[PDB]
Amino acid sequence: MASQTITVGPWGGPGGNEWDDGSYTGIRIIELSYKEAIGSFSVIYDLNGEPFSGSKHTSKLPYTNVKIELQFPEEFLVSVSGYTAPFSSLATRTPVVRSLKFKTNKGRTFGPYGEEDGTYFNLPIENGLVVGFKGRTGDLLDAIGVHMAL
Amino acid sequence: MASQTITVGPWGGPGGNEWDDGSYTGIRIIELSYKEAIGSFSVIYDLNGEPFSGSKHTSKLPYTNVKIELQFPEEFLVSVSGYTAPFSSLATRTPVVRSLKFKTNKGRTFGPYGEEDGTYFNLPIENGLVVGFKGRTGDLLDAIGVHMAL
Amino acid sequence: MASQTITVGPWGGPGGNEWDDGSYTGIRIIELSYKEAIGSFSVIYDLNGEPFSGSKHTSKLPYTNVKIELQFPEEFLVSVSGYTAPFSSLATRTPVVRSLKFKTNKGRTFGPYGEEDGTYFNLPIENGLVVGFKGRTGDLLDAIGVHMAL
Amino acid sequence: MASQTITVGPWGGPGGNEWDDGSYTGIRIIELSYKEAIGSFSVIYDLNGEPFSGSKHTSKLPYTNVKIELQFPEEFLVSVSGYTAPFSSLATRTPVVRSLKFKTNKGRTFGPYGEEDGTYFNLPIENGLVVGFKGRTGDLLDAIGVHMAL
Ligand SMILES: OC[C@H]1O[C@H](O)[C@@H](O)[C@@H](O)[C@@H]1O
Ligand SMILES: OC[C@H]1O[C@H](O)[C@@H](O)[C@@H](O)[C@@H]1O
Ligand SMILES: OC[C@H]1O[C@H](O)[C@@H](O)[C@@H](O)[C@@H]1O
Ligand SMILES: OC[C@H]1O[C@H](O)[C@@H](O)[C@@H](O)[C@@H]1O
Repeated sequence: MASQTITVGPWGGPGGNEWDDGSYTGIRIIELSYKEAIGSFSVIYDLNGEPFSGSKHTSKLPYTNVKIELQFPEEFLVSVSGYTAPFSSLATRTPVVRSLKFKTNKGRTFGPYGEEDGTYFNLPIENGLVVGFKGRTGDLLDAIGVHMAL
Repeated sequence: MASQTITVGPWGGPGGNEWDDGSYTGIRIIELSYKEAIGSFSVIYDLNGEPFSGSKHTSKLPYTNVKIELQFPEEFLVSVSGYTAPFSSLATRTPVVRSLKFKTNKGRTFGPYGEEDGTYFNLPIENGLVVGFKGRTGDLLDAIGVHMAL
Repeated sequence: MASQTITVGPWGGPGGNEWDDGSYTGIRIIELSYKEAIGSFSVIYDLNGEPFSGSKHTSKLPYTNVKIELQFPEEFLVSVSGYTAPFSSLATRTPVVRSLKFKTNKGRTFGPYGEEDGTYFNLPIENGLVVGFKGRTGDLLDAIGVHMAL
Repeated sequence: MASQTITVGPWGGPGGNEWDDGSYTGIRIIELSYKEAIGSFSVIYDLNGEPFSGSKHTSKLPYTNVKIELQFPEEFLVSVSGYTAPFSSLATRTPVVRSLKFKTNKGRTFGPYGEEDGTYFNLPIENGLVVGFKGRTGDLLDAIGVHMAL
C-alpha cells in the first residue's frame, strides 16, 4: 500500500462506525465536544506547514464545544490519556470514550473533558510525534487511536 | 544524534537506576522474575536475523523466574500492559512495576505476572513493532518503556 | 518541531529559488516540461488515499509538457535518475537539471526527458517509497531532491 | 517479517556473492582496501552506544588498507559516492566498485579511494543517517548499497 505510520490503540469499544484521518505532519487544532462522554472529535492537522482539515466526526448530541489550539510547531502533544466505559444512555452497553486529556511539551494541559469514569488509558510520548487520529463514532466517540511518527 | 525510534512510556516511578537497551530488529525472548512486583527484566532481541542478548536488569529478590519465548519472526507482541504502584516493603514509597502482561499476534497471553495493583497501563499496537525496552531498576523494576518501529 | 523524513540530494545547483513540497503518502502524477533541460516540475501526491496537488514550479519557457501517471498505489517509483550541468544562456554559472528519468516497479520507464549531458545522478530504491520532492526553480529546474519513507 | 529500513542501491554490478550487514544505530569505523578498484570492505557499527562488528568482506588481493574512524556520535556520514566500471584485470567484464569517497557533517572527506573510472554515483544525505551497508563481494567489491534511518 502507500506510506504508513506506527499506530497505537484503539482505546474504547467496537461501537459506532470506523474512521481514519490518516497521517500528516503534526497537529494544529483539536475540536471536541463533551458532557458525560466525548461526543464530537475533529482535527486541523499541519501538512507541510499549512493547515489541513480532517473530516468532521460530529456527534448529534447538544454537548459543550471546545477548541484546543496548539502553538504549532514548537508546541506539540506529549501525552493523550482518558477513560473508557459504557454510557447507559444507549441500547447497547459497549465502552466509549468518556474522557480525554492532552498534555504538551510546554506544560499546557487540556482537559479533562468529559467524565473521568471507567478504565484509564495513557499514552505518554517520550520521543515521537502524534500525526493523525483514527476512531469509531456513532452518537459519540466510541474509540480513539493515534498515528505516530518521528 | 545516533539513530532514534518512537518511544512511549515510561510507566512506573523515579526509583532505581536508568537503563535503556536501545533498539533492534524485534523480540525473541523476554526473561523476568516476579512475586509482589516485577523484579528482573531482560530481553533476547533479534538483530538482523540472529539473537542479540540485552543487558541484564536483574533483581536480587528471590522471585519466580519466567522465560517468554516468542516464535520469532511470525509471532510478535501486540500489547504490553501492566500495573504500577508503590510497594509498601521498600524503604521508599515510590511507584514500581507491580505487574506485566504480554499479548501476541497469535493470540497468546503471557502473564499477568506479579500482582495487579494500582494504576493500569496498556499499549495496544495496531501497526508497528516493539524493537526495544528501556526502564529503571533498583531492587525491583521501577519503570518500563518501549521503543517502536515499523 | 514537525514530522521529518529521510531526504536525499539535492542534485543540481544553487540557482533559482528554493521550494519544498514536503511529504505525503505517495505519488500519483508527475508533470514536467523539457527540451534541452527540465523546465516545469509539479506533482499530484496521494495524501491518505486522496489526491493532493503539490505547488506548481512552473517554467514560462515554451517546452514540451509530459504527464507521468502512475497506477498508485500498486505502481510506484523504484528509480529517479538524471543529469545535471550548466545550460548555455539561461544557466551559465551553475548546473541545472538537464534530464530526468523515472522507473517503476511494474517495469515502466518514463523518460529520459531533456538532454543527457553533464554529471549523472542515480537513486535506485531497494526499499522505501518516494513521498515528496524538493528543489529549486528559476527559469528552469535548477535542483531536485527527494523525501523518502517506509 | 520484522523491522526494516529504507535501502538505496545497489551501485555496481551483478558479480560476486551478495551480503547484507543489516541495520544498526550508526557507523563508527569503515575499513576497506583499494588499488585500481575497491577490494575489502567491512564496518564497525554503533549498536545502542557500543561497537558491533559487521562480517568481514575481505579481498585477498595485495591492496592498500584504510581505516576510516568517525568521531562517533557527533560525526556521521552525509555523502557516499564513487565510481563503477568493469576492471581489465578480471575474467568477467561486469562492473565493480572502482572508487569510494565519504563526506561527513564535520567537513571531513575520506577518499577518493581506488580509481575514478566509469559511471559516477552520488548519494547526498540531507536528513537521515546511514545505519548499514549491503553489497556484493567476489575477489573485489562488485556492488554497494546503503540502509538509512532517522
Ligand atoms: O456512539 C455510541 C453508540 O452510538 C449509537 O447508539 C450506535 O452507533 C452505537 O453502536 C454506538 O456504540
Ligand atoms: O527498585 C525498587 C527500589 O530499590 C531500591 O530501594 C532503590 O534503588 C529505590 O530507588 C528503588 O525504588
Ligand atoms: O533556473 C535557471 C536560472 O534561471 C534564472 O536565471 C535565475 O532564476 C537563475 O538563478 C537560474 O539558475
Ligand atoms: O569481485 C570481482 C569478481 O571476482 C570473482 O572472480 C567472481 O566472484 C566474480 O563474479 C566477481 O565479479
